[PDB]
Amino acid sequence: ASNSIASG
Amino acid sequence: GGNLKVAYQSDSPMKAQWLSGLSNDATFATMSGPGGGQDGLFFTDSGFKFIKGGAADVALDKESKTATITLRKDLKWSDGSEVTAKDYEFTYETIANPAYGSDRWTDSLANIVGLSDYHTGKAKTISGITFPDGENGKVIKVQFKEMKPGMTQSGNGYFLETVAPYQYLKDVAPKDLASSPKTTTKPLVTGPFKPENVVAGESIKYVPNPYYWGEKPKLNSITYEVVSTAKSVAALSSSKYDIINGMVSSQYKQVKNLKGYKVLGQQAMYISLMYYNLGHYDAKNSINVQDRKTPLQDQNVRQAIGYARNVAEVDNKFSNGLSTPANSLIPPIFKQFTSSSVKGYEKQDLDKANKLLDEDGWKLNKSTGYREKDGKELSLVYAARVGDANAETIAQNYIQQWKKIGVKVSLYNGKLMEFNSWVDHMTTPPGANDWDITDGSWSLASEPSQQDLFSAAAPYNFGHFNDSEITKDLNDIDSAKSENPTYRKAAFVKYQEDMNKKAYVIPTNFMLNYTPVNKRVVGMTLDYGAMNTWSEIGV
Repeated sequence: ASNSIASG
Repeated sequence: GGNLKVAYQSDSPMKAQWLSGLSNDATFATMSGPGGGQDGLFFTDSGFKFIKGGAADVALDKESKTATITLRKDLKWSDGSEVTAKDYEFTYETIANPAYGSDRWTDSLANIVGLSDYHTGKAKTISGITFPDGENGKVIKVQFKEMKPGMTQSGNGYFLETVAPYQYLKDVAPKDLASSPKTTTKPLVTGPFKPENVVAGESIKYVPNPYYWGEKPKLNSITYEVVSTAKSVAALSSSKYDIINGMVSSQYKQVKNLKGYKVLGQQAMYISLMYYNLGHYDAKNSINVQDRKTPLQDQNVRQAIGYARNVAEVDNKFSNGLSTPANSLIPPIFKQFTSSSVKGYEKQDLDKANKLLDEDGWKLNKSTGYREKDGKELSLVYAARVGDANAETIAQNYIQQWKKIGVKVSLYNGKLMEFNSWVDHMTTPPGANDWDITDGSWSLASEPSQQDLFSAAAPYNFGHFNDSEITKDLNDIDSAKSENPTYRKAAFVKYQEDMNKKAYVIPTNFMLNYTPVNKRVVGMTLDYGAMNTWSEIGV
């Protein structure tokens, strides 16, 4: 589980 | 069984990258789900606490200060080869050896013995990772400097949770690995489905992985595609997709209006925030350097620009009740660590903003309508991002609020920025000097520590602040003293208050997610703690 950049 | 059709809402092309360490975006991380979610190892309960029974188990020994990972005996890659101890260690190399191009270095990884010295090239191995039954065995021991209170929970960031297929990838040069077919169109995976075909930028066709150790899926296939924001509702009306993930809040009412769908929901493990560009990233020394010359160096300016936004008005107008103006960077899903005590920028205060600027010497020029300090005009570039049909309206709305406080703000290159381009701009060292304000959004790790967003060594600190108070806050949250939850709660409150006062970033929104599901589908869920969804779904 990790931090991910979201488009919205 | 059936043939399921799924989409993810995205206006940008898919960036297929099957190695967690080299993939930064939530779009592909989500699309990888049926293939194992970039080869995640551990199961959890609904509170994200590790349990036994997944692809691997983890045991903590707080006296020795170790994690011991045991891979299942029958855990295999989709070519039938064994997943081994070396595949787990190799994940660490994909992030720590700079030749692979990862943007996921962070001070959390410095807590593994030997890992810092491997990262700088002083050591040729990672001394703290060893193999009690050899490289081709199933057991890995990870030696820490100290235990951290979040280690019981997936997403803690202090030990990693995926494998990479070392024997498959070992003759691909590190610099070529991210663009190799072997990590993009033609990977090995460990999940219930394997990607039989991948169309770059567009789609994945999944079929069952016959080597999967676990519950075999009911479905014959899954197609997973991107679909634009402007085409999404029509795709549901025409039954082009059974499920669409990632849909924007502004479409929620339209989606609930549709016949033939169930609409699932969850608390989003999410934050959006406004960033200020305050420095650069030094790749040689893996450190953020807060040395950028800008009006945003003035604390009053940072705070004023936060107080001038009307986030509640925007959320009321457009979000269909799904977005709530954030008071801090820690979202409601982490209920133990939030406080109604904490006040942020969730209420517009134009009078306070103007006062702050007046007090700081940014005097209004009544001819132009903008403020100046010793002849410098208070003008900034806003790298606003492409979004839904309202994104231009919303960005111009903020520009209008900033004009009310005498700040001149203009879009980067006079337009909204495409998402993949924006990610490159944010992550590529040493960072860019040609933006001042931007908006970021995160699908957060399932443990509340934000070391992996803001620590001094992390390129994910997009504005490149480096502040002793913040660094001590971040460390205090994960310290040995924070093994008393009372102490950790107070550390989380202090961090939230200090980030709002320093105002290097401004919290924007918390959110609820929704997903429409065609009524023909059974077994789909948004419940946390569901570990076998892709094997349970059927038509």
